[PDB]
Amino acid sequence: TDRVSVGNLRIARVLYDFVNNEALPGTDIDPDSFWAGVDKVVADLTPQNQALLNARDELQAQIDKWHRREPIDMDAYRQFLTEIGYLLPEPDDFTITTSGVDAEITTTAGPQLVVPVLNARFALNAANARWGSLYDALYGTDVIPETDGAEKGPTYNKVRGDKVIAYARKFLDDSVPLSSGSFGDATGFTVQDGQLVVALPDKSTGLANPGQFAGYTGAAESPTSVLLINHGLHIEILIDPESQVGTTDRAGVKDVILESAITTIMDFEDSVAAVDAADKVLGYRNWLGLNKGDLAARVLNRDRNYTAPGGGQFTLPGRSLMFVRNVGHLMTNDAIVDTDGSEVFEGIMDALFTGLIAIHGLKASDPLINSRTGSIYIVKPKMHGPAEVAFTCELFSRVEDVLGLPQNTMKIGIMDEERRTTVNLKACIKAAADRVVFINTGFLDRTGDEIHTSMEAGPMVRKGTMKSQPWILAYEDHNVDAGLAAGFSGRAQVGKGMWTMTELMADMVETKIAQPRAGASTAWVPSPTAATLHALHYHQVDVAAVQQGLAGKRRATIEQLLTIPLAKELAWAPDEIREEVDNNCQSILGYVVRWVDQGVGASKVPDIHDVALMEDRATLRISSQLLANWLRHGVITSADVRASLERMAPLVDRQNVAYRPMAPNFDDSIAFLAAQELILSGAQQPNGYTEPILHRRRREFKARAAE
Ligand SMILES: O=C(O)/C(O)=C/C(=O)c1cccc(O)c1
Ligand SMILES: [Mg+2]
Ligand code: NI
Repeated sequence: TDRVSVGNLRIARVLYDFVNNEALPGTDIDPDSFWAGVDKVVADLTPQNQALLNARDELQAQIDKWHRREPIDMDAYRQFLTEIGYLLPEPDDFTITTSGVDAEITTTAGPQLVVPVLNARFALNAANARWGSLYDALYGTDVIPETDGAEKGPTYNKVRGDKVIAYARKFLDDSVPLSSGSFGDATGFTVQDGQLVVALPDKSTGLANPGQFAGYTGAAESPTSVLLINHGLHIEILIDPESQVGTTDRAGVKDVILESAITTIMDFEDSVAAVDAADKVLGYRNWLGLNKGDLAARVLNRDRNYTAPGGGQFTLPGRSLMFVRNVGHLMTNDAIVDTDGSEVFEGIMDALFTGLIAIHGLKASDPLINSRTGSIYIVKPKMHGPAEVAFTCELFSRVEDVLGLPQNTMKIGIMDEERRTTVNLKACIKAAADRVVFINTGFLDRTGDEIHTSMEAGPMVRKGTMKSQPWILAYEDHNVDAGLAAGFSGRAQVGKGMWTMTELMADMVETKIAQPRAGASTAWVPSPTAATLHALHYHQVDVAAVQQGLAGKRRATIEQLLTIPLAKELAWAPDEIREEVDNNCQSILGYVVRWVDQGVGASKVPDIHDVALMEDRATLRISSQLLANWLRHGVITSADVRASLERMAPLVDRQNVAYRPMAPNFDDSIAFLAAQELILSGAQQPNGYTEPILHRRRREFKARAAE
């Protein structure tokens, strides 16, 4: 591969050209001194990046030996963990000082959307998911069940449409109540002397809380829409008797529009497959078009115009406020190598290049696309403990100097998704006291790190049992406590994890309310549709109140956090073990095959119960680590795993279209071998991470497809 020499670095030409021709134009940064900054940061910061990675292994190996050397004594285990410096002293109370953050993060509680940056349409829809149609969300999914009468089909079904309408009217009643009567019986809306007036058949009523009236469009005496607010989220009733739905409605309502994905995370990490310069350029380019505003497949929303209750004009943001998730400290990428052929740390690159690109979002498009307060929002995943957070800080300060940006311009969304972070979370937050804009429980990764850390102690409970183990319940509460106690209320997001069941929206609406009821001012959804249905929860839960009631609680002990999810003796019949194995192998195989063969890093994979699951590297990190733990402790044999992989593989072949089967020549299929390796090599991956194998096998496939 052809490279450009800058100092000690050899930069892949496609990446060199991309920065110079596309990313640097318009930033007033001088290209020669940008690259000089790249060279200088790489050389100054690569050693400690590597030292931190060595500390991980050195710590895991001590813990390994300790478990090998009989009901686990917690007091001894605490003190060993403290002594090897795993468990560090909790610092004294403090308050974060992160300033210049936008209202969508400091103040608004609402859904947060994660989307793979390499898919421009997905990324486009996600940036546009700030507003979404409630009707579409209910008509298109199973929130409205398809009992007799209400089935979707080729044409519009009015029995279903009616239930959609009745559902939305009750949401209005429950969110923006009338002084008397129900939106179900409304026949019209007008604005009289700056106040909302709803016409019932007998009388007429106003709002039980007139402050919930935020504006309108059209003439005040028969507006084209009425705009409400509740818990800081906007609700827009679209009024159009002319339209098909509008004609049938007792008040001519066409839709209820919900402000939904308040912020969106454009993902470079677990939900994309990017193994060289060609791949990273594609991601960087899409991130560039998002920040310049001209990304198009279909284009980015402009803000929305309203008339205030008094008759003046105002505007509301039409776009999700955009985070970008960089990769973490682990991997390297040959998009840059040095003189010796050593690859450059990929995370360092993401900070330089996603940060460079982000500057366009602070500046007028073609009107400022992203942060009006002047911040750049970078999620930093998969950090292990407070020193690794301080490293990320040091990297962002050095990249700011290279880019010419005020110090602390680059904010950090801290993932709490590694065990050494969990049990040191307070010190991890303090380590970023003036950059941190959220903490979030990345429970999937956190579950993979739970299995790997304690890989030597014994067999683990089944995957489906993890969700209710004491360590994770402690971890979710301990994350809220640490957030609230560092002054996150009004300052930074307290965020929880992802709903993976992409077609079970009835279930999501019924159960995911637990997250705001637990004091989380945001949580993760995988589609704009799911963002819309998840907004409902924030209208029913007063997260501000919930957080206020939780201040000063400390609800998890370090003992509970350290409670390893060991399986109790002989808990499983032959058929239950088989199901776990089979299921784990199916999901692994389904995800890996599109990863290695097509470069898709996030796939909907049905499971053994045919539930469609949105899989990314974290869910793969759980399934691979679990089977490696069962294999390590004799729960299954190597014959079982190879048998199960061979069994599930044709099933995966069948579920797939411009695609290459894995059966029957398993030993020919790079995708099959990668899958096999994740399991049989699983205990030897650093912290169970799946990237090392996925990258090598993706690069392996790319080379084969080119000969
Ligand atoms: O729990 C975590 O560790 C975490 O980071 C979650 C994800 O990245 C994610 C994104 C899309 C789909 C999915 O299933 C998971
Ligand atoms: Mg994660
Ligand atoms: Ni309320």
